[PDB]
Amino acid sequence: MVLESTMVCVDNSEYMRNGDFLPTRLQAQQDAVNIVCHSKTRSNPENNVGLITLANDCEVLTTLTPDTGRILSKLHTVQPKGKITFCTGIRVAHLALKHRQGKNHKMRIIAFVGSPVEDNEKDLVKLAKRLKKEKVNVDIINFGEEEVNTEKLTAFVNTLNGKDGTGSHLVTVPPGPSLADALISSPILAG
Amino acid sequence: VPGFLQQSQNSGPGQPAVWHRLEELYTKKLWHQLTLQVLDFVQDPCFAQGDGLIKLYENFISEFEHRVNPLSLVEIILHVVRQMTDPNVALTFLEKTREKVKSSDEAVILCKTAIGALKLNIGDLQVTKETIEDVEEMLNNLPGVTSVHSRFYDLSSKYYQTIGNHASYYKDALRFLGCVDIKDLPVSEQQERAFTLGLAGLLGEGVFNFGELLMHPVLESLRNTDRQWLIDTLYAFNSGNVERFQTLKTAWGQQPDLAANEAQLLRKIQLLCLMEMTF
Amino acid sequence: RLLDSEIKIMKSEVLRVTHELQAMKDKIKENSEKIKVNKTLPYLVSNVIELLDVKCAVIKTSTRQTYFLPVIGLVDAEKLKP
Amino acid sequence: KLLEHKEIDGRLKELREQLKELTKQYEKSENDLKA
Amino acid sequence: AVQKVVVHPLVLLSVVDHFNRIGKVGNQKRVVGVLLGSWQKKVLDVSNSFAVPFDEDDKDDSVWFLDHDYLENMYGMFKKVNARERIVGWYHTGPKLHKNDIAINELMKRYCPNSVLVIIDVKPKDLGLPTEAYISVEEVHDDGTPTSKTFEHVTSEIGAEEAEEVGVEHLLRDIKDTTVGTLSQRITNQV
Amino acid sequence: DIPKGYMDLMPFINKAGCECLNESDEHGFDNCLRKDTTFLESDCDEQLLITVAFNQPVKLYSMKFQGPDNGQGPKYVKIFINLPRSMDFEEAERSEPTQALELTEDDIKEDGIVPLRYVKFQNVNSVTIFVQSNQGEEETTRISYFTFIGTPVQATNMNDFKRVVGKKGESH
Repeated sequence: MVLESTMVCVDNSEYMRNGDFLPTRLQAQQDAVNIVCHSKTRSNPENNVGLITLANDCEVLTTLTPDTGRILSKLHTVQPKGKITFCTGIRVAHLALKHRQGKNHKMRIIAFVGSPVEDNEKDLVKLAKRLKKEKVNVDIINFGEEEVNTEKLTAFVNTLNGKDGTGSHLVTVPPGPSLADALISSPILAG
Repeated sequence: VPGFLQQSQNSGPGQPAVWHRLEELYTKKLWHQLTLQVLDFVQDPCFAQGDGLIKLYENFISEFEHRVNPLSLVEIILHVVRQMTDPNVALTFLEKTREKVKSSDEAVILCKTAIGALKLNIGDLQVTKETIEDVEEMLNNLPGVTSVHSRFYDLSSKYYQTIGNHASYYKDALRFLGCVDIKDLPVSEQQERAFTLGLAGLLGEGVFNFGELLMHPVLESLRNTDRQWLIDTLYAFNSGNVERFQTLKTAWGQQPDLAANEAQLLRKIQLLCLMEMTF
Repeated sequence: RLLDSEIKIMKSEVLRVTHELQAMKDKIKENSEKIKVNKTLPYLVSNVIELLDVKCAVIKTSTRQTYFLPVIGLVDAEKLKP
Repeated sequence: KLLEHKEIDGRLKELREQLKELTKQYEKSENDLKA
Repeated sequence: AVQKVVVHPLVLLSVVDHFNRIGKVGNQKRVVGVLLGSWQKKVLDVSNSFAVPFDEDDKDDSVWFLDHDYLENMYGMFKKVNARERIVGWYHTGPKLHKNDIAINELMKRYCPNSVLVIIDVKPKDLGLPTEAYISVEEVHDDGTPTSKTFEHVTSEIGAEEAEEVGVEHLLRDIKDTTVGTLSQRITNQV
Repeated sequence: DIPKGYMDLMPFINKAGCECLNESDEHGFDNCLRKDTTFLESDCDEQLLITVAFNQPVKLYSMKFQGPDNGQGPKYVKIFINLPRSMDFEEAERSEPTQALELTEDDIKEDGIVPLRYVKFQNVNSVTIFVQSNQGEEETTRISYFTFIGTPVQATNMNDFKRVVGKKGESH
């Protein structure tokens, strides 16, 4: 509904060769990207989207664009290779989305955590403060190999949306054969 | 098919930690966690007897595997091929993987290096050029991972078993040592590599001693305790002092392949003396 | 069991290839129109001379001057002749 | 079930062949525009 | 490999203009742009360059924007005006390399198999050769040293096409010293 | 009020331009843009970075950073112009402003107009204000009202163009 630019951040770690979701996690995250980006597209054609990989070299596959076809096309040969480097991935996401043409568009980060993530406890909590001062709304989805919202990630997201902000969600997927339906139940349309 | 994770529950130290560990990963379809541990156990100090189960397990895992990393098969198959020890069935053992391993991951090179090693065992020269020259050109494209290069250069260093490979053996052994240098295996193997590299340098027709390996940590920190004569004559070469007594010392230290080549060795030392003396 | 292992694969890649084909067609059309705006008369009729490789043509103008072309142009080398 | 799979797979193969042809005329257009 | 790269006045003036443009408002240790050139034998001739939206983190040395789509469509339009010039190499003004730069070169390798990087230290106005050129190398080093993704120096020099030559000479005319300079210039050249 | 020969630069701002940072969700940029008691207050801390773009390039002559007398009014502001990209708080702390200004209590009142180095603002398209401190050192800074005074620079519509007279359609 809101006028926004969204950076989807899909995992391409070797851990993506897990298989808890429907037949292949590798294919499954593509349908997840499809359903999340379609929501941002149908809300308003001016709302725009880019994409990023968080694992290995955090390369910007797509710059912010209203052409969703570029995002769905670039999801090919995403080639799960490395491991989630979230520490730099989340910040490069915002650094990339802030180069947006239409500055009135809202901040929005959606990222796929499909691998175990290691980070400094003392600082990950204040990266939330960083993105707060940068006014960035961040929704993070966690996968089965994440042991259901590690305390660090829960604290980080809670302080990022603390004091009853937008309530940007940290959605853990129900482990096993389940898609990103937990987002489209309500959080993607409310939060 | 699912009954195999219980039939295989025996034949391992600590049945839970070795079979139920991967059973929990297999049951709830979480795949990459399984692939982590399947490779983990093949290095166990046992006779890798679980491979006997793997003879059927490969069928039960790969009917609808749909996730498996190609490295996370070839790395275990190159150990099962060593464990089985039958050169005839090794060729068909590698093939049923190599036929399906053609993905974007460059893993068929591991299979090629493995069959090269097996063929070098059974006939060091017959067609062993082909089983290495089919990798040399494809060693290009993606030279960044360098573990494939480690395996290939180890194989082509074992190619020193071919009679004439001495100087090229020195070059390729140095290249392999540059592929990986941290310990990763007993100091006995490292000192053996250093010793053979020293003989290769002292024996190669076009290589004499060369430097910066005398300062390479992988040999100097290892032979100050034993077999010092090799480093002593290497220092003599890198100093040019044409010397008899320590040359005889390294001669009795390793008689064949070093002592019967005195005429060659002398030609090196004197040559090097000129190099040192105009230096 | 059957027909379930390819529902997602068959239903998506064709759409992506079709979209790429459509955009590729539009870019072809744009290139063709850019060529079309650049083939306007006059054409200064002239005679052809022998071709060279380093495929490339030589022209004798009706104005009686010789030019060499690094590339022959919009026509193909096989059709033309001295 | 194999009939629908063959239909979609043959359509994909024909579409990719037509796409190679279309990329060929695209390359021809770029080559003659560069010319 | 590549034995030589020759650099024309236009690219160095363009990067000087880019540096003044960015440092005017957004003073930063470097600016990053893309060169255009052609290949003769195994020598490279570079005469065109455009600024691309770029950003580097101060110390994380892994976080960086280089705009994919901007680079692509800017190259397309520069090809529209002049189709001979294809993407070879990328330039930056920082007098020093960074641990972050090899990632920039790897991205540029997507657009050119042997992309070459050029450091143009605009601030220095000193002894000589304000351009440094570097290629990417990955080899076993043949001496037992560990291999690494490395930058390798390739010799560079300044050469001008005739139009750029008259253009540069006309501006240099007032401060221009004579080419012959019978005794004074020769003795000063020896000193 | 206003100076002689100048008019408010508000009609020339762009809604897409506004990207004030660190603002409280309850009290936003539109509030300090209004001549009302509605104000902007910062959200995380006293630091507040507010950027504004213009439809056409404009010469800035003076600025009115009016704020409440509760000690939350802006005290030290860095002024940057024509930013290429979005601007980071760390950069604002480290970058040299087009003009570093220290507001006094008289400047922040409703009649307080702050002069600017008009020589430096002649082709301004996007301004950035980096409110670094407040008088009372309060946790959050409040901007009662703020606009820019100056004059348009007489730009043109690039893509307008159009043929006016001549051969109508084709020529050399």
